[PDB]
Amino acid sequence: DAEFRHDSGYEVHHQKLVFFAEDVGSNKGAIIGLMVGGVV
Amino acid sequence: DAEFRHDSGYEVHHQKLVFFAEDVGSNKGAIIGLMVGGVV
Amino acid sequence: DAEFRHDSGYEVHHQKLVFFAEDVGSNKGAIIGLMVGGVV
Amino acid sequence: DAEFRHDSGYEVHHQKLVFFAEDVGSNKGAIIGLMVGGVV
Amino acid sequence: DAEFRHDSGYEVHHQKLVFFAEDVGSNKGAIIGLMVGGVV
Amino acid sequence: DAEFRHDSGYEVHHQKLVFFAEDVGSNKGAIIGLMVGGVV
Amino acid sequence: DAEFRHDSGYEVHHQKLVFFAEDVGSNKGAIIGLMVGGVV
Amino acid sequence: DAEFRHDSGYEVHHQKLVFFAEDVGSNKGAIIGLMVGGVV
Amino acid sequence: DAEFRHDSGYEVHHQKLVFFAEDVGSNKGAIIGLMVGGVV
Amino acid sequence: DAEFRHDSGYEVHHQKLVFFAEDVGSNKGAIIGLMVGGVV
Amino acid sequence: DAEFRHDSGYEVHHQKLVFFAEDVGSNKGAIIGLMVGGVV
Amino acid sequence: DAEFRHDSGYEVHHQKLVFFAEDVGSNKGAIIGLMVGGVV
Repeated sequence: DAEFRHDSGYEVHHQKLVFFAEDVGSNKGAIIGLMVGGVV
Repeated sequence: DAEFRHDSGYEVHHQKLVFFAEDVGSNKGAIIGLMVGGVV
Repeated sequence: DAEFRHDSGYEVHHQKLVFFAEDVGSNKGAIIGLMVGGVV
Repeated sequence: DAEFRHDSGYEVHHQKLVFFAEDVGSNKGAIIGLMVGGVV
Repeated sequence: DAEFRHDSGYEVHHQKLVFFAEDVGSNKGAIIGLMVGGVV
Repeated sequence: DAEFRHDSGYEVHHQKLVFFAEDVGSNKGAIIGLMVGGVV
Repeated sequence: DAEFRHDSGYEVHHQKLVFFAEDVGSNKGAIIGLMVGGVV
Repeated sequence: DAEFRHDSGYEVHHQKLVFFAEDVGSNKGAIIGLMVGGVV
Repeated sequence: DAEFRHDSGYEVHHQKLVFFAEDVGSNKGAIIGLMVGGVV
Repeated sequence: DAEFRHDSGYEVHHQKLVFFAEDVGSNKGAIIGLMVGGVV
Repeated sequence: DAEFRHDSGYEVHHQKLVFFAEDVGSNKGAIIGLMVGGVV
Repeated sequence: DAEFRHDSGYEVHHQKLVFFAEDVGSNKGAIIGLMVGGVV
């Protein structure tokens, strides 16, 4: 879920950088050992 | 869940940088060992 | 959950930097060993 | 949960910096060993 | 939970800096060993 | 839980700085070893 | 680079857990923009 | 590079778990833009 | 770089847990923008 | 760089726990914008 | 850089806990904006 | 940089706890904006 925009007019550089990001690692869930339980 | 915008008009540099981010590590869940319990 | 905006008009530099962020580490959950308990 | 805005008109520098952030470390949960207890 | 705004008109510098933040360390929870107790 | 605003009109400097923050260290919870007790 | 051993003789439980690990996140390198420099 | 061993004799449980691991994320290298530099 | 050993003889429990770890987050390197400099 | 050992003879419990660790957060490097400087 | 040892003979409990650790937060480096300077 | 040892012979308890640690927060470096200066 994301929307990215790059818009420019008159831009002068030698060295310009732009960077976006959200996530690089896990988010949920690795293991379960159980006998009773409701979960999502 | 994110919305990013870069908009510019008259910009002059030698070296310009822009950077966004939210997350790099885990968020939830690594392990469970249980006998009784309701969870999410 | 985030909304980021960069908007500019007349900007002059040699060296300009902008940076945003929220999170880099864990948020919840590493382990449980239990016999009785309701949890979320 | 966050909303960030950068808006400018007439800005002159050699060196300008802007930085935001909320979190870099954990927030909750590392371990539990128990026999009886309700938790969240 | 946060809302950040940077808005400016006529600004002149050589060196200008702005910085916000809330948190860098833990907030809650490292360990428990118990026999009886209700917790959150 | 926070709301930050930076708004300016006619500002002239060589060197201007602004900084906000709330927290850098822990807030609660490191360990418990108990036999009987209700807690939060 | 690792060596793990689990060796046991007479062991009695209902619930026994063992866990090892080293790394879950990055170690090095995300980006570079440069004009002059020796690096590794 | 790893060596793992599980060896057991007389073991009694209802629920026993064993887990090893080293790595789940990147280790090196994402991008470079340069004009001069020795690297590895 | 690690060496882990679990060795036991006569052990009696209901609930026994063992856990090791070194690292979960980054170690080095996120970005550079430079004009002159030797680095590692 | 680490060496961990668990060795035991005659041990009796209901609930025994052991835990080691070194690191969970970053160690070095987030960003640089410079014009002249030697670094490591 | 660490060496951990747990060795025991005749040990009797209901509830025994052992815990080691060194670090959970950052160690060095968040940002730099400079024009001249040697650094490490 | 650390060396930890736990060694015991004849030990009797109901509830015994041992805990070591060095660091939980930052050590160095958050930001710099400068025009001239040698640093480490």
